[PDB]
Parts: sequence; structure tokens; C-alpha cells
Amino acid sequence: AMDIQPSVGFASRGSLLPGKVVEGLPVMALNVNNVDVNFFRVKPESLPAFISQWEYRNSLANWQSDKLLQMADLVYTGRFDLNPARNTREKLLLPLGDIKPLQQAGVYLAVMNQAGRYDYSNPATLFTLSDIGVSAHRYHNRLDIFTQSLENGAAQQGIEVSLLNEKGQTLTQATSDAQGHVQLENDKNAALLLARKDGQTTLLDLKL
Repeated sequence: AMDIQPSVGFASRGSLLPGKVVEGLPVMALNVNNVDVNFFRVKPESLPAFISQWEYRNSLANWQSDKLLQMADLVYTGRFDLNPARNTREKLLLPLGDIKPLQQAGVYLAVMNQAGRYDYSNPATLFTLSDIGVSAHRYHNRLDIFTQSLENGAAQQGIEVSLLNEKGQTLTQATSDAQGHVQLENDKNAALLLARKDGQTTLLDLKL
């Protein structure tokens, strides 16, 4: 790979940890002056099936498919001007603050339209907009979970935490208490947590 090939892609293929619109969406650009991107919101009712499928398909760059996309709704399409320095790879942030649908909580997919002679490294990425922070650790025969507000870090009560296997099947569920705690059994097939409250949703990969 000694040739200077024009290339563009998301800096990463996706992360379940919530972020904010103000953070932007990072792209790696080398001698590319634009990126055409479709944004989708994953349908809440299909989220366990989507995230389960995103987990065993994210092994490669082009993890998007028509079957995966039917579990989401297109919310915005736009062309973003990029001006990286000649022959220098740059990390550029796509601004998200003026895309009205991203004012809403959700699990979003961003997919680049791969038209032209450009090389596409990571054409799809996943990002979550949510105020729910979920963290967990095994402790003997239990899985100890903490649910909080990401704005101020405070423990939050009443957050429904569902334990999912790698297939997206719900193994069990419980709601956080006054101290932001959920204690579940340690299941052989525990793979994901899905935490929900008042339209906010955050997932956690227990295998990471």
C-alpha cells in the first residue's frame, strides 16, 4: 500500500456508549473533499434484533445490508464538505447540531453513499444519543448494574434493564432502585444490557 489512495471512512464502525450531538461524528479523510451520508434511527421495537445482528456483522467494514436497514428509518441525508490538507490524513468531525431529528434520543446508524473513485474504509457507523449511562460488573453469582444520568452522573431510579443473549432474546429484566442499582443473575449467555426510561435507550456490550 505505497500508493497515495484517496480514502474516507468513519473513524470507527460504532460504539454503544452514548454521546452528544455536540461531539460530532468523526471521519478519517485522505484527499477526499466530500462525504454523502444517510442517517437512520433504529426502530425501538427492532433494537434487540438489530444490535444482536450488528454485533455478529461488525467484524467487517460493510456490515450494513437491506435486511438490517429495514429495521431502521431514514431521518436525514446530506453531503458534507471536507477540506483535509493535501496528502495528510485528517480526523474531521461531521457536525450534527443542525440535523433536527438528532435532537431526539435514539440509536442511530450513519452510512456513507459510496459513489466515485474514493476508497471507503468504514462506510457505516453506529452512535447512541441518550442521557442513560449503564455500567456493570460481575460479582460472584450476580451481575451488578448501575444506571445513571450522563448529564450530572447521578443515580437514576426506574430504568428498565433487560438482559439479552447474543441472539437478542430477553433473558430477564428488572428496574433500577433509588440508588440506581439492578442486580441480575449471572447467565452463561449474557451478552447485552438494554436500558430504557421515558424514550431514552442505552445498550451495553457485556463482552467488552
